[PDB]
Amino acid sequence: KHKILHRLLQD
Amino acid sequence: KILHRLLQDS
Amino acid sequence: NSLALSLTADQMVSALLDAEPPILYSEYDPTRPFSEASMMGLLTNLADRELVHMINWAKRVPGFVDLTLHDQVHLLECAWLEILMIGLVWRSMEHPGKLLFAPNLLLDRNQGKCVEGMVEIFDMLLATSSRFRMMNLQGEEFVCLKSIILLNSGVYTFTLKSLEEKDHIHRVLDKITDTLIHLMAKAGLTLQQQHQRLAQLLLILSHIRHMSNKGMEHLYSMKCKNVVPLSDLLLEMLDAHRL
Amino acid sequence: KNSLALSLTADQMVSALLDAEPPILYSEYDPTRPFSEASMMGLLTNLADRELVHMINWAKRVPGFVDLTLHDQVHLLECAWLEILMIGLVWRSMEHPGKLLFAPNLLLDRNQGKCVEGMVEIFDMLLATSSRFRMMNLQGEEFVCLKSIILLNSGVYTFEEKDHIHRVLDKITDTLIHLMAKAGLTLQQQHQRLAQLLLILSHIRHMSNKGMEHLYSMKCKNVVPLSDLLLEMLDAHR
Repeated sequence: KHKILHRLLQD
Repeated sequence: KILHRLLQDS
Repeated sequence: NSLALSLTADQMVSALLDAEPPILYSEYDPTRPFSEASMMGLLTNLADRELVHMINWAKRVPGFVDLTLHDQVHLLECAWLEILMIGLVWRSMEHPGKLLFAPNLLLDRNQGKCVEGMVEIFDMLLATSSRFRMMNLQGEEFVCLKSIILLNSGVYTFTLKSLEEKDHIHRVLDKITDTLIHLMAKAGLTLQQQHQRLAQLLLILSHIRHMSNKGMEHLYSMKCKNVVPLSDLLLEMLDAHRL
Repeated sequence: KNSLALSLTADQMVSALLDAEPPILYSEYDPTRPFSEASMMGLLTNLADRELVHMINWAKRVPGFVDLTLHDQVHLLECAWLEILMIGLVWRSMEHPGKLLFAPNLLLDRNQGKCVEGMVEIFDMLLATSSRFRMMNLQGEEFVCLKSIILLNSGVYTFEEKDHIHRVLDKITDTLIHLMAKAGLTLQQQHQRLAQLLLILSHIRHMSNKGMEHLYSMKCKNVVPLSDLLLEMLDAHR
């Protein structure tokens, strides 16, 4: 799923 | 309060 | 002068073990067919009868009798479901993947999934008994944790005379902590292992609080649904958290 | 699959957590001191969204947290984010009795929490936690340990990846006892203070559950605008 949390953890 | 008197029974 | 502060470690365990409530039975009938409300009616009937034993179990807990009647009511109103859940988890410890609500009522998650919303609470209860099974929790440690829940779950939601009683509760909590360490020292654990086990046990109480908060919310929607019957004492405990 | 968090000493664990501390953020500087119900919640949810971005950077800098999978890291933050925000708020409010320090330019007492219905209940619980941390003389090295314990423990029973978390949790327990013995506490005072601190986490969990429900009702009111990130963290609890 698309989560903003995923992007913030990978960056 | 039911809990009041159940704690109060002696 | 109180008695809870003058108890030794072994005397603390003996008092908590003698005060242990019995394992009540359910009105479950395997012949009788099963509804979402029929299962919850058995669980709410069982919890109500267990509340009567818990109220008298709390009287035999050291330090609890030394408290104000209004302070006793507050602690039970905030911890009653926590204590029911840890008791259920403790009984279900020897039944992997199943919850032993009563000796005649052993339910797996698929049987417990027949009530919506209950599935999440069901898995968390199973995971708690798994964690107890991994740690090999002892009955001496369980009765300690249950008395900790009773005295700790309501101290931060309660003038100088009212703070004197609050400072007395923390002195009893420290006595139970000394008892937990005294139990772990007998089991051969090193000084490092005692602090780790003590931390591991008290961290589980955070999860039991989470299960009780979620369990209290699902019990509230059951009231408004009005399908599952709820006793007057169980309804008073529910109005204590929402208000 | 070995991690470098278990090899750190107790002092190296304290230093790694202190250098990972998030910054203290500010709120809007409008001098309109009388708050409305939407004005106060707007300032608080705006601050929570900005503080949440720094929390994610703090989480990655917690020893052992980087070793979890992306999905395990997401689960831990999703269930613990409000607790971490709350224990951070309670910590900054220690030297302000009867007041919550949301920001250096946003200090509020309990009378100002009446502007939002249902907020005065959580307000009192937060003030009560500050008093306990104040009367316990909570140190900064103990605070950073309690916050990392929340991150790793709050969602650990809702998942060998679990063993890694429990090994780091035992590491922080060694770190906490190391800090207390360093301060001169006896053996009896060490496990007693350890127990008192960990039992407060059970109440921080309670404030989070009460606050997570209050944040859900404001989503249903649609009066205070919540950010998409705050909504996704809120949706993870339902």
